[PDB]
Formats: sequence, C-alpha cells, structure tokens
Amino acid sequence: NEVVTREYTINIHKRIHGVGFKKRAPRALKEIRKFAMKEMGTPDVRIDTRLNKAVWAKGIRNVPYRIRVRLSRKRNEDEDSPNKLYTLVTYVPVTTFKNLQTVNVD
Amino acid sequence: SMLRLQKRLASSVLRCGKKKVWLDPNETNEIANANSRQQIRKLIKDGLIIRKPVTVHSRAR
Amino acid sequence: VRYSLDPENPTKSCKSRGSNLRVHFKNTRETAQAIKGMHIRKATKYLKDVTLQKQCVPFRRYNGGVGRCAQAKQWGWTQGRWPKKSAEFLLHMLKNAESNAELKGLDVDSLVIEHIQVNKAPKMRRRTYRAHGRINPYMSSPCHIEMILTEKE
Amino acid sequence: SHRKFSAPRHGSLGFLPRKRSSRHRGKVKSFPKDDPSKPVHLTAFLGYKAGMTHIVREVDRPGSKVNKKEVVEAVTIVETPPMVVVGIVGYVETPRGLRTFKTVFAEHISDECKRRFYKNWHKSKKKAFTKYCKKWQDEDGKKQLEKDFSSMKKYCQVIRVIAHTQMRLLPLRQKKAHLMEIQVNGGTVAEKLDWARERLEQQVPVNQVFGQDEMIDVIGVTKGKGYKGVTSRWHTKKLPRKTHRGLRKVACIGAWHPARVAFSVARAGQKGYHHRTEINKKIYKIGQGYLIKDGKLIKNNASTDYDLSDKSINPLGGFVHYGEVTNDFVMLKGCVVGTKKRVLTLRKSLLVQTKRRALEKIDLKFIDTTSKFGHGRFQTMEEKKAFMGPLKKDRIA
RNA sequence: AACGAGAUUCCCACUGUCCCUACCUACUAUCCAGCGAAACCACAGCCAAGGGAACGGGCUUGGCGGAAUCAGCGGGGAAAG
RNA sequence: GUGAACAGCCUCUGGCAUGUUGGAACAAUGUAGGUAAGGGAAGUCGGCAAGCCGGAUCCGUAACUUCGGGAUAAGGAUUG
RNA sequence: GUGGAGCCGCCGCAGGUGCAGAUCUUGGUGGUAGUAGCAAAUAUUCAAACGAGAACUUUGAAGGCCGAAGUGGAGAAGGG
Ligand SMILES: [Mg+2]
Repeated sequence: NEVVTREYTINIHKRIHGVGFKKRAPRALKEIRKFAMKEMGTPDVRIDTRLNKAVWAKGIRNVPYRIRVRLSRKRNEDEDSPNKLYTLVTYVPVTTFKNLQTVNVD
Repeated sequence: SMLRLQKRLASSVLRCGKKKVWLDPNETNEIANANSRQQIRKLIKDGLIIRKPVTVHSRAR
Repeated sequence: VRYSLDPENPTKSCKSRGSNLRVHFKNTRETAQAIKGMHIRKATKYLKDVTLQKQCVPFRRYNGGVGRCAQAKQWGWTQGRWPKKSAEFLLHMLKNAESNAELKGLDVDSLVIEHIQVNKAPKMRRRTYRAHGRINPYMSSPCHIEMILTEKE
Repeated sequence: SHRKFSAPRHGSLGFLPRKRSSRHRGKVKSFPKDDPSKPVHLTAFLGYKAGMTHIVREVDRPGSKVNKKEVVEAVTIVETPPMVVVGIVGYVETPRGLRTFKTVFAEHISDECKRRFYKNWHKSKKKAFTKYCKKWQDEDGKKQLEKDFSSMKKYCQVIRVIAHTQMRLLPLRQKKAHLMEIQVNGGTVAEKLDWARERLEQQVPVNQVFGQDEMIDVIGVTKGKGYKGVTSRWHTKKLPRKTHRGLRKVACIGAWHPARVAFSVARAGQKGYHHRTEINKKIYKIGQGYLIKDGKLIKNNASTDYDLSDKSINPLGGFVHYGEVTNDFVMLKGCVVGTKKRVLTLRKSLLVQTKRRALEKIDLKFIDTTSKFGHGRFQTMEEKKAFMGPLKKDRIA
C-alpha cells in the first residue's frame, strides 16, 4: 500500500534482442511494462507521453540502448479496479548512464 | 463523443487542410456542442481551435 | 419451459436456461463438462482463470487438431484450450442462476451444478467466395445451454 | 530397378530411433569386466565439459614423418570435482538378468543429494531420509543394518557404488547433485564390499580412479539441434533448383509393392540430443586446482615444464558459456559429446589395447589460455599489459 | 549487309548450375483469442504367403493385435477431379 | 532536392492507417531477398536460373557491306 | 404414452397400387472439422474522452507511408 517512488536504469538493448525491425520499438514499451509490473508489482501501469517520445525518438528499428526512468506507485479513486495501486512510469533525461544506479527518491 | 463533423467543418472555414487543425484537446465536450459553421467560427475566436502552422521544409542546404 | 431431467427436489433447487445464443457449440460443450458437479464459487473462480489463461479447459470429445498445453495435466488429459467467449457466456449465465436463487430463497454457499447441457441451435448462415466463381457458406453454429443448480445439505 | 549407379546408405541404421533420449546424464550401458586378482578400484567418474583449447606437444612416434616434432592437438577439458560416495548397491544374477539385491546408504547424507530427490525443493518440507538416518543410531535398526551387509557379502556377485557430484564447487546455477551408480571391479566380493563401507560419505578424487595417458571413454548426450529436415538429419542430397514443392527433401521414399514406408528410409525429425558413446579418448593431464591460502592458493594450472608461468587453464576472460575453473580437471584429446556445462560420464575402456598409439607417453609443451571470446592474441593479463602499457584506465594516479 | 523476346555450336569474362552444402532475413507454416469452410465418403482401415475375375482391408493358414492424440510426411488406399 | 529526365530515391501542400483480424514463439518444409573458401558449366536435354557488364569524359574501334551501316564493335584510362 | 376430430371391418367395384439403388428429383443432416484457412502493395505507439464494454471509435502527441504519371484536388460513362 506504499506511495513510494524510485528511479531506475533500463537497458533496453539487452531486453530486446533478435526482435525484428518493425517490432523493435513496439516491444520496447511492452518490456518497460513487464519491468514495472515486475518491480512495482502492480498490473496497472501508466506511462506518460514524454517517455513514449523518448523511445520513439529514433524510429522503430533504432531503439536507444538505455533509458533512465522513475516509477511512482500511487493509488486510485472513483470506482477503481479491485486493484487500487498503479504506477506512473515517467521519464527523467540524463546525459550519461555511466556509474548510474537505482536510488530511492523523495 | 465523435468529433468528425467539427473536424470537417473547421478545415472548410479555416481554408486549410484537415491535417492542420486544432491543438488543445481539452475542451472536447465544449466544442462537441458546436454543430454549425456559425458556431464553429466562435470557437476560433475564443482560441479553442487553432491553425497548427506549416511543417518546415527548409531549402537551407 | 420444461428442461431435461427435472431435479429430485425442486424446493431446494434453482435453474437457468439460455437459448439461441451465439457461441461455438463445440467449445461451449467442453467448458461445461469441466464444471459439471462443481460448486458455484469454484466454478465462478475457475471460469475467470480460463479467460486469464491461468487454468485451462480440456477438449475431450471435439478435439480434432486441438494443440497441447501443460495446464491440461490437472485434468488427466493432454489437449486443452482457453475459450474466453465461451467462458463469458456461461459465466454471465452462472450469475443468472445465482440471481434466481436468492429470489427463490436459497443459500448460494452450497449450490453445486447438478445438470448442465449444451445442445445446438438453428445455424444462421452467411456466404463466402471461393475460386472459379463459387459460393460456400460460413454457417455459424450457436447453442442452447441450460443448467440446474442444487443446494447440498 | 538396379539403380544404375551404386551408392551406400545415408546414415547408420545402428543408431536408428533418432529420439530425444530419456536421460540427460549419460547411462553406462556396460561396465568393464572385474577380476578378483586385480586391485580394488572404481571404473567411471562424472565430469562437466567446460570448453576446448588446443595444445602443443612433442610427438614421439618412430617411423612416421612427424617424429620428434611439435604437434598441435585440439583438446577438451572437463572439470571434475571429487565425487562423494553415498550408497552401496549389490546385484545378484538371475537367469532373467541382473537384479538389485538391496541398497544401504550413508549415515548422514548431504544436502545437495537430497535436492535430487525432489522436483520442487522450495515447496517441500525436505523430509527425505529423516526416518532412515535414525536407524543408524537406534541400535535395533543398527544390528540389522550390519545384517544386510553380511547377506550382501554372501549372495550377490557384483556390487556397485552410489556417488554424486559436488555441485557447490561449480559456477553453474544448478545445485542438484547428479547421482550416479558405478561399479567396483576389484578383487573378491568381501574385499570389494569392505572397500565401500570404509568410505561412505567420504570424497573420492579423480586421480584415484583414472590415470595420466590412460585411455578412457566418453558417454554423453549430443548437441541438441531440434526438429530439422531431411538433408540435415541424414545428409541426403538436395534436389536441383527447378523442383516444384521443395528442394531439401528426399524424392523417392520407396517402391510400389512393399506398399509401406520402410524403416530404412530417411525422413525428417529430431536431430541431436542423442545418447552416444565415444571410444578411445586419451587423457593428457590430470590437473589439480586452486590450493591453500596459507601463502597463496596457487593458480599454476597449464604450466608445463617449458612454460614455467603463473598460468591457469581457465583462459583470459573465462570460458565462453561455462565459467571459471577452480577444481580438479581432466583434459582429453579431441571432440567430446555435448554442449558446454553438460554432464558426461567418463569411463574406463572395456577392451584392451596396446597398438603403439595408445600406451605411449606424452609430454605437453604448451597450453594456450588465450581468449576464446573472439580472436584472442594475449595469454596472461600481465603479458597483455606489459605489451600494452598504461592506458586511460587510471588517469588520476 | 542491317534487323530478330526466332532454332543452333563454340570461345572469353562471370558466377552455389555443380563438387557440397551452409548461414542470415522477411512473410507463412507452428501455438493462442475471435471467426470458420470444401473436396471426398458402401463399410472401413497392420502384414506375409495362398487360392481367386491370374496384384486382397476383409476370405484361408500364419505374423500378431491396447485408450486419446499433436507436427510432419508423400509408400499405399490399383486416392480424388 | 539529386539527375539528361514527367526515370528511381527523399521531403512539402493534401491525404492515409498497411489493405476482411490480433497476440506469443522463431522448428521442419516453403515463398521472396541475400552471401559464400578452393575450383568455374565438371550440373543439365540444353549456361535454365542467377551473376558479370552498365552512367559520363578522353582515347581507340575489326571482319563484312546494299557503302547507309556494323558501333555504346571489341579493347582501354579517368571519376571523391 | 402423446395427440385433438374424425375413422375402420366385411361383400363387390376402381386405380396416379407397395422401393434401397437409377453419377435418380426436391428437401434435410453428418463425418472430414473447431481442421484448411482469416499472409499481395514496409507500421505502428502512448495518454485521454465518450461508454455496460475499446488492439480497431474520436481527439492530442510521437513514429511512418502515398510523394505532384499520388493513397492529392475535380469530371464523362455507369450507379440511383
Ligand atoms: Mg547392458
């Protein structure tokens, strides 16, 4: 029932590999979802528009190899699903991924 | 909440294409009320429907 | 109307019927032979895991070409499948049977599914277009399904 | 009718049911003959193939055109941590074949043996042998436990040994012991059986079972290739380009009047993952791995009498798809059945041979531990950074 | 002579046409959710030898014969049109 | 825009949602697209199929002929 | 047992007088079979709104294609 928020590195280049040239960016978001439902553990995952653009910034067949995300477990309202937690997976841009590790943010 | 008619009438009265129309998607139920062209020219003036200007094709190089 | 095999004690039994509804006959027949004799709160929970593909439906009779899945080992079988349109039409009717039970003044904590049968409806047709100027039918095969629920005590 | 041009059979009918074999660990189909006069000894051993390198050795073979020169040979190395003997099985013979007489296991068995007896170790309560250990210590269960060795000694004629592998010593993610059952072919059965009660739950190294330049056999399960077509499963000739419906197929799969597809014809199915037994694989070296911490563990593998370096047989960068060898190992000339990280049972040969190619001594002069993860050209990291010099690696100090 | 999507033989260059095959890619095939035909069909379907309308799935004498099936396959059903 | 070009390829105005469905997997066999060491038609009824050659500039162009041709013959060099 | 308004025996009479086949006629239904298949022209993705319900609707953003002999903008014939 937490409301905590963490920020992660995902290398997409490892998690899509041998994926075709026209399925290469569309898989790259259903591997971000399978991360966030593994990590924050909830089936309800929302990502926002500024992270869709960051993966699709180089076409389908050229995925950026690695991205820096932050994940926000929150709760819902107004006759929600029988799960009441959801994650808003949103994007923090960075210039260099070297020595970057997953910190808990406040 | 079909907005096909308001999409069609706007490009007729803005003298543009259907492609270049309408940023600000928030006022949906307000502009879904307009079903005339006389109504649709009010939404232009109140700034809810814009022109969305022309894509760049620079002859610089 | 009148069903197949009136129950032995109609005071403490409930019933539903659905006629002429468009599913496939063969897949609905075999998701009903899975839940025969099964308690309602187990059947309502098992039918969710068919649509969520967590627990399958063994195809025992009409099994021509039906591929194999590992979830069919619980049923002692090899072949299995997860009909979700069929698992919703006789789950939307399994609510109707427990909707009729509380109008009859019956306890739903002990309702088991004694009798359930699926049999065919008249086939409604449309036509497809094959080589050399030929017509051949896409005949649809809907079904009449029909169920008795009984308290055990 | 009379093909006009004679060709031989494609494939051998001796290996016919090209089946996924029912075992991952290789079964010893037939153990070497045992005689009472010869000392008492084990006959097989479990190992895990790690990869291949090659070698440089001084050949010694009089008469050939190679004599007294250097030859490179392709060698595979198989990491074999020492086995632990756990149980003792006797076999009495019938006129219906051998039959298991009865088995006696060790007093306290290891934890990774017990992991072999479960398909779900996590959902378990680990209750195996909890009631069988108590009979070694309760005295009523103990004076009949010594009774079952005396009836073992009296009746059954061939006895074997249940041992397992120490999977704690390997870089694999497996941790289940591979539980084998191997035959002691020594003297008479009383000395053959007192030789196993003495060494229950005690380790048996590899150099005590095998020897240097002592030719053995490799038993394994082949490289599984999947469901592959006719011209790859049987190496049948492809059809010419013009062929309608298909190129890589066998054309005539039989005559008219036998009226049935014969067993002797080539067609598509599972290629690889089959049980095969190699014959006559020579051992080059029994190395021992990564000793004491008193001064240093000492890497010191692959350092022959001409090399004299602080090398170790694990190549520069670690073995591709295997890991980094810390144990006792066996190196074998030639290709060996299986992928890397695959169990394969080494075994003494049934047949006797002299043949002047077996029974010869070998002296290694070089083992390259160059990087296999590409075209390696250096061998030890000090030999690289002596040649390479300093880099941008420090850049502060 | 010129000109042939005309018939033919040889030579240079070129090459997986071949020696001798191998690997990669896309769409399938495969598995699933939904939707769903037609051809054909006496009954049906394991063999050998025999006799026979002279070449049997059935008959005779032998060999033998376990539920349900999935991917292929082209021997046969003297397969179908 | 490139270019000799209403060729091909890439964008703008203006359109569209991949052509009667999606999801997962990447086996055989295919259909289409490629590469190949050494040899170079030994394959085959047959060089079928595929591959070479290919633009332009400056050179240089045979037999034969109805004196028009052949002819971008052939063969060469250069290109940012 | 269903069913709900007509029907039968005997003596004579009269036929459009009795089916298993006709690659029979008309109608119905199976096995095959939940199988073949829903694969020509590169491609979709994120949020939101309406909704009982959204891979497919509308909208916003991103990514793409037709690329001026078009997947653009107007007509004749035809359709009504
Ligand atoms: Mg044997």
